[PDB]
Amino acid sequence: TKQWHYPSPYSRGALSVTSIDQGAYKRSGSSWGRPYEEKAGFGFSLDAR
Amino acid sequence: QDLMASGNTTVKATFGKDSSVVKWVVLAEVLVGAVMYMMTKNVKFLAGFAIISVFIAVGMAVVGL
Ligand SMILES: CCOP(=O)(O)OC[C@H](O)CO
Repeated sequence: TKQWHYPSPYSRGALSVTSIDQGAYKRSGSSWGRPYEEKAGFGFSLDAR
Repeated sequence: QDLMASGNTTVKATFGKDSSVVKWVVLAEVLVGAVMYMMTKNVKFLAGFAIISVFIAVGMAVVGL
């Protein structure tokens, strides 16, 4: 308008994952035979989403 | 992780050496091999008195949990 500017919605956000823391276991045983051884496978990685 | 197909030790205690399967397979030979002397009456069915303990050992000790 001509008196005061209305605010607008805004959002970002970030889902960062460091080490895996892988463991060882195985141881051884074986048976067959051969072988075984121781280585531890068992790592089993995880998705960052 | 583990698995959901086992983890109960149920089929191992039922179909194994120290179970009841070894008893139902030892009486089936004498039920028909010791009564076939009527029509045949010949020394022929005598090669099965030693292969019972051998067949049960070459199949159960394959995986062994
Ligand atoms: C001699 C032991 O028995 P078998 O090997 O079953 O004999 C084969 C013929 O049937 C003999 O008649």
